[PDB]
Amino acid sequence: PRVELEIPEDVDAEQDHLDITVEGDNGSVTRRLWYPDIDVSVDGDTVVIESDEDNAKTMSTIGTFQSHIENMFHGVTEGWEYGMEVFYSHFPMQVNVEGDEVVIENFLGEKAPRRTTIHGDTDVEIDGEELTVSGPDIEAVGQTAADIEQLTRINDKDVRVFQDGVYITRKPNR
Amino acid sequence: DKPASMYRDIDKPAYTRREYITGIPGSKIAQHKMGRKQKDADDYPVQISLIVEETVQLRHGSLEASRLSANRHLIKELGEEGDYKMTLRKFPHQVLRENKQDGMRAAFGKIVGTAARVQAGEQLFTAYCNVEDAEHVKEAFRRAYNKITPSCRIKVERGEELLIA
Amino acid sequence: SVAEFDADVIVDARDCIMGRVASQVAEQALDGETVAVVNAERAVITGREEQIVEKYEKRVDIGNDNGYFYPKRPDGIFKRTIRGMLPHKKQRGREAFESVRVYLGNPYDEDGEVLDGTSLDRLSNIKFVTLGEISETLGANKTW
Amino acid sequence: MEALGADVTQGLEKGSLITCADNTGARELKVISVHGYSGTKNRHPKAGLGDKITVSVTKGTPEMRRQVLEAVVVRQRKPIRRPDGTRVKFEDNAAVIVDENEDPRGTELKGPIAREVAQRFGSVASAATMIV
Amino acid sequence: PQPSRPRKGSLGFGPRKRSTSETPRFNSWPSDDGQPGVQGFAGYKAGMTHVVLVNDEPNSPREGMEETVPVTVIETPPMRAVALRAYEDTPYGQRPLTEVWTDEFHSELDRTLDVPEDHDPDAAEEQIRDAHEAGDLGDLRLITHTVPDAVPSVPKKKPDVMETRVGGGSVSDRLDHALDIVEDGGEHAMNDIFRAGEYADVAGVTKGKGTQGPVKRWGVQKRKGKHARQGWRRRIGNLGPWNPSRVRSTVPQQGQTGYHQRTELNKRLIDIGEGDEPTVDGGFVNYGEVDGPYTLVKGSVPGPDKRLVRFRPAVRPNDQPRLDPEVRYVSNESNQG
RNA sequence: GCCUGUGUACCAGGAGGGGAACAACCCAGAGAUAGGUUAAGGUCCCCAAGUGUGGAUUAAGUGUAAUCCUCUGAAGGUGGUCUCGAGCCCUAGACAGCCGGGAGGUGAGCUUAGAAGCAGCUACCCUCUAAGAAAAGCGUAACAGCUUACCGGCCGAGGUUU
RNA sequence: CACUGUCCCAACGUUGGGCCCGGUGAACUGUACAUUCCAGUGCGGAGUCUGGAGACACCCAGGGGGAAGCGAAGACCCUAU
RNA sequence: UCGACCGAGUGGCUUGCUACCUCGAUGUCGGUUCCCUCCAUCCUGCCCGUGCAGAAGCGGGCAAGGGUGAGGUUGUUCGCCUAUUAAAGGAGGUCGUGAGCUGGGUUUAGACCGUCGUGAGACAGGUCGGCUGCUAUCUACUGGGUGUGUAAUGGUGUCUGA
RNA sequence: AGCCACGCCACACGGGGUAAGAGCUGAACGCAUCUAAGCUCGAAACCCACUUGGAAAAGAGACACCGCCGAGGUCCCGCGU
Ligand SMILES: [Cl-]
Ligand SMILES: [Cl-]
Ligand SMILES: [Cl-]
Ligand SMILES: [Cl-]
Ligand SMILES: [Cl-]
Ligand SMILES: [Cl-]
Ligand SMILES: [Cl-]
Ligand SMILES: [Cl-]
Ligand SMILES: [Cl-]
Ligand SMILES: [K+]
Ligand SMILES: [Mg+2]
Ligand SMILES: [Mg+2]
Ligand SMILES: [Mg+2]
Ligand SMILES: [Mg+2]
Ligand SMILES: [Mg+2]
Ligand SMILES: [Mg+2]
Ligand SMILES: [Mg+2]
Ligand SMILES: [Mg+2]
Ligand SMILES: [Mg+2]
Ligand SMILES: [Mg+2]
Ligand SMILES: [Mg+2]
Ligand SMILES: [Mg+2]
Ligand SMILES: [Mg+2]
Ligand SMILES: [Mg+2]
Ligand SMILES: [Mg+2]
Ligand SMILES: [Mg+2]
Ligand SMILES: [Mg+2]
Ligand SMILES: [Mg+2]
Ligand SMILES: [Mg+2]
Ligand SMILES: [Mg+2]
Ligand SMILES: [Mg+2]
Ligand SMILES: [Mg+2]
Ligand SMILES: [Mg+2]
Ligand SMILES: [Mg+2]
Ligand code: NA
Ligand code: NA
Ligand code: NA
Ligand code: NA
Ligand code: NA
Ligand code: NA
Ligand code: NA
Ligand code: NA
Ligand code: NA
Ligand code: NA
Ligand code: NA
Ligand code: NA
Ligand code: NA
Ligand code: NA
Ligand code: NA
Ligand code: NA
Ligand code: NA
Ligand code: NA
Ligand code: NA
Ligand code: NA
Ligand code: NA
Ligand code: NA
Repeated sequence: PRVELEIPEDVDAEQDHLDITVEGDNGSVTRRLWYPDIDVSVDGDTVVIESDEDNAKTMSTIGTFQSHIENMFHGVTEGWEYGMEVFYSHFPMQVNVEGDEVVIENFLGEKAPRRTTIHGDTDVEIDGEELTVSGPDIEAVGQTAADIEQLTRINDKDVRVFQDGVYITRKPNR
Repeated sequence: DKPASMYRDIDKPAYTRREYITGIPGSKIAQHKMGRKQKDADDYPVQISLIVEETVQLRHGSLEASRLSANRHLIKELGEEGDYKMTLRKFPHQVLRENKQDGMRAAFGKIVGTAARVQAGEQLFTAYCNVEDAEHVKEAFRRAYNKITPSCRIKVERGEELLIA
Repeated sequence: SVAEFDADVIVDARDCIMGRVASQVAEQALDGETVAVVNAERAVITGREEQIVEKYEKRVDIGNDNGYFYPKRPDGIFKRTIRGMLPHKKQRGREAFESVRVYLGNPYDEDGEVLDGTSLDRLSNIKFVTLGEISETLGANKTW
Repeated sequence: MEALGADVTQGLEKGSLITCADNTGARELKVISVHGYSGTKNRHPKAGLGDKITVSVTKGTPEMRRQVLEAVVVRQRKPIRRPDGTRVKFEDNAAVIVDENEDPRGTELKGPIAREVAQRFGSVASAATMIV
Repeated sequence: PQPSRPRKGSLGFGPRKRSTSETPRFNSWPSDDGQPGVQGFAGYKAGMTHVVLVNDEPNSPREGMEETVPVTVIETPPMRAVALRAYEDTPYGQRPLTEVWTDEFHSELDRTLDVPEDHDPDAAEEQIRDAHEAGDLGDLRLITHTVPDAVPSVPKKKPDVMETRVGGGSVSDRLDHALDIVEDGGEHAMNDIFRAGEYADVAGVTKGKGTQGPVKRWGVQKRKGKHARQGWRRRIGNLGPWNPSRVRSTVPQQGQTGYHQRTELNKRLIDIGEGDEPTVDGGFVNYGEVDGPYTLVKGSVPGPDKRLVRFRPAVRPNDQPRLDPEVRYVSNESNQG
């Protein structure tokens, strides 16, 4: 099969080997897209994903490549944004960005800060109890958002009672 | 609870003759006729059978567990007076021995029980139901085939076109 | 090691299937040829990395006082693979085997040649591993 | 437990008979076990100064005898080493009966207690006449 | 049914055989974080005495109070770094490339080496710098040796020679730092590498016991009770099960014990002095009197008196250095009596 | 890899060629010597002969294991994947998703203090409509409130059951 | 009860050996071959068959894992007109 | 969380069956000492569920790196019991281990009791006493030497790391 | 004195890759989906780190100097880390 992705306006797409790079006003994302007998190429203003193979496993990856590229289009123009909200019951939780990591102090009264390191060009912006996580690469941003939530995970106590943590609130579309 | 691995094969001669065999235990099978006994099978649009896929011996205790777990489901679903009938067609004619209580001296076994010989492709159970209740008999049969040795096929012998579509 | 082997044949193992090369290198060495296998680290083994790695790990693991000494490094592994295709305890076999050497990278001035049937197409295959990767997993020091 | 502030060579074993130094009415104690202690194959469980031990009353008033209680070892003959390097050793081996809260069971202690036993049990130190 | 218990002795120090080198050879070196500097030193074991010390541990309830600490006195006169060796990075790992030698030699060094009469240092140095430019240069170490003639208690005039790594700084700065040291004649001191209160790893070849049995060598039990009177006292029960039918190397047996290399981690340097302060009345037994450059090591060091021991900065310290701890007292009491 | 029959061929007393080895499994019954051609079984290397040809499947190193004490793998599962059917729906726009609309008699009657689609009994009508239950499921002390049925739009090519 | 190295848990020492040297100087045992190890196979408990692995030769000391070690035509058990 | 009936299996630790190996002997049980292993995990690490508030648990997953100890009765294995413990898991290695130890039990020759027998005697019933050979040829390993090879130029010293 | 333990000293962080597991992006199947391709994490377990042995590694190694009528070594003598 063959699928054609029209590159949108003010976006450039370059393909070197199995790597594809997408540049826009919001930035640049490069991705490895590598699967047997699937060719990904830039022809003019349209990115082309094709294979001589019609089998279920091939179609799966084709559909996956399509969505990966489209997400890259969206990331370099409109950008990707995750909303997040800190909640705590008893102990006030301090959430700040220090360098390339986001740091959480006084979680559940803990003396030791919890840390996670931001992926790539992702930006974390804190305003009061709200956070926004943003960048051009949906992989990096989504993960950075996730890591923040995961960082407040508690295995040993009833989560229904102990709810403190930072949570993803808004999730991106398109 | 002796394992069926002991009894399930047809390797032995047919041993059925009660004139030459005493002390045969009673069958644990409660009834061969279930649901509505006063109603003819032919009154139903749908006929479904459980077919045995390997020639085997199924002992009477296994027949009963199987029958039970199928009929209990029908009763639970269609209701105790529910409109359907189920037949267990086979009877446990083959008498079983165990050499228990000497070793292999005078080894001919004492009489321990009974089994039904079923050839591959035969109908063990046949159920007759209304179109709406057909998935309930399929389900009863699924429970039933888990309680007997062989793999089984579930077959709709009448009114399949009426089912689903 | 650095000894300057004089080879009638220089084989490039880069993106090539190790056993298909080894089979051919074995037969040539028994035919009288002196052989250098080059870029061993970039040689390739098809299949699922996790089971492949378990096998080689098991070989590192097995042993006793008498001993089973299984190479971790890519050149060693390739060498051993070839030894398995030679009667290396017989005289003609040990001679052939000693006429073969495997190298990390390419100590020669000339590029090696790619043997027919041995080459793997990376655009057609994602399930495979490089010898270099196996060695790293085995704990080898990476000098290549 | 809290550091003793002394190195001990345990001088007692499971089965050792030692003095009960207190007014509880127990006179002789038999060591049975050592709190928090795990040994090794063939090794006799060993106890010393500052250990809490489970104990059996071999000699004393009828009502104390045969009773299985807890105690704390306040003196031993085998030397201990103090941080200045000097060694300290006592005239006998002695323990003091203690309850679940490590409060002495009796109202009075008999004879000296080692200073290090205060770093562990306050109530026992408190009831001491002399501390060395 | 048969309580378990750990095996007798460690399998990590084997095979337990005679060391091939009475001068220990460091297996590892500290990291490069610091400024360029020589990564070890050496001296001769004298004996033991003790010391009263002021507790400097911020986390001790005894902090500030006095403590008695055992100390091994080691005579640590200056050594000579007599050459600079460079290693090339190769597919087979590190290999010596070349060496830059001094022309200036201690009088006794010819008891050990064949001393260079003709060497071209600049050619070697050039070869090294070309290697660095190519990015093939993998390591920089100094060939060093001791001056036992400066230690009268030790009968030998023949120097012990050992190679010690130079770490720290950029490679270029390190190279220059190395070259500067050598050209002088290489003379350097314990002062230069180490500061009191720092942790060192001390390596040495242990006191030789010659042949010993499994009881001493491996810590196996003696035969017990009735068993001890039957004709067997110091022998193990059996050399193994019926199968595998062979004796495993893991079963404890008699053999050479002692005279092995050991590297002991995290030895606190209590003091680096000079003079007769540490020396004991009557003289260190089987050694002599110390007057000269010395190092006090907390606790014990591998080897007998007179044995060469080696220092390196700790490669895996547990604690932060507390520098220059206060020594209130050093016992000179006779070790006889 | 058991005891005890029966018919037969084999070992015993049967080489040689296969089968990793191996009494009875396969080829094969064999004077010496010599040249050929096959059998069983093999043809990537070890190892004589193919890295043979035309297709297709498998991703599990499944497998590369005729027979067997010897080579295990079962009942029961599997939107892993490939192939061949049957029915129904669909450019008069299907299937899914998203958006909009899910109305009035009316809070149906009975029961009940109140029973408002949704505790229970019975009924289950009627209008406005493109369509919307006297409510399929959460939800409330009871009403809120969230959906499902059902209709319209966006989109555009297969979908769905078996 | 007393006692104590029976034990925790082992150490050091003493005498005679052991080890090296001169002299004297046997026996047991021996189908052959034999540097083995892991697996397999085989009359089902192999240094020797098969597949691999390992293995430069000779010599000293050791404690005895294996040679179903050496020693004794099994005392148990059955069979013998 | 417990989980019947019935059905399908895996292991080779018990017991039974078979009589294939050894009767010109493969030294018993239990214990001990010393070594290696398996995982169906008792503790410890990381997890999932909970009839998970916490604390303390219960159940489950991955996981064999380390640990899993001391005592009273009994020859006992097993098991019962005590106090400790993070826990005081279970198996295999000729039911590992007598050219290592022990010799309490089974099972020689002496003797008593009970039962049986006319009796000699017997029991699988109880009980007291009742022996432990060998100088290591080969192999195996622990340690120590002498040679040869690397090398048609040796040596001293320092290193590299499969 | 020595030898000894009952005496004294020292004996890990951290990194990498994973299992169970928690997730991200993501189709097949316009939705959903931790998985199919891709990715972030995550065990006392694995690898590195650290200690010990290790030129007989038959690809039998490297460097510097000394020497080939003489470097160096053995024997000898006084001793013992
Ligand atoms: Cl090995
Ligand atoms: Cl060979
Ligand atoms: Cl692939
Ligand atoms: Cl205890
Ligand atoms: Cl013993
Ligand atoms: Cl430290
Ligand atoms: Cl014939
Ligand atoms: Cl494989
Ligand atoms: Cl014993
Ligand atoms: K026999
Ligand atoms: Mg809790
Ligand atoms: Mg014991
Ligand atoms: Mg004896
Ligand atoms: Mg003294
Ligand atoms: Mg004194
Ligand atoms: Mg015959
Ligand atoms: Mg050929
Ligand atoms: Mg397989
Ligand atoms: Mg078959
Ligand atoms: Mg066999
Ligand atoms: Mg062989
Ligand atoms: Mg006989
Ligand atoms: Mg007899
Ligand atoms: Mg024997
Ligand atoms: Mg498991
Ligand atoms: Mg283990
Ligand atoms: Mg045994
Ligand atoms: Mg055992
Ligand atoms: Mg034995
Ligand atoms: Mg014996
Ligand atoms: Mg003997
Ligand atoms: Mg006896
Ligand atoms: Mg007795
Ligand atoms: Mg007796
Ligand atoms: Na009988
Ligand atoms: Na079945
Ligand atoms: Na492969
Ligand atoms: Na190995
Ligand atoms: Na004896
Ligand atoms: Na004796
Ligand atoms: Na034996
Ligand atoms: Na014949
Ligand atoms: Na054959
Ligand atoms: Na396979
Ligand atoms: Na004694
Ligand atoms: Na032996
Ligand atoms: Na059996
Ligand atoms: Na025999
Ligand atoms: Na025994
Ligand atoms: Na474990
Ligand atoms: Na007991
Ligand atoms: Na045996
Ligand atoms: Na025994
Ligand atoms: Na014996
Ligand atoms: Na990690
Ligand atoms: Na060499």
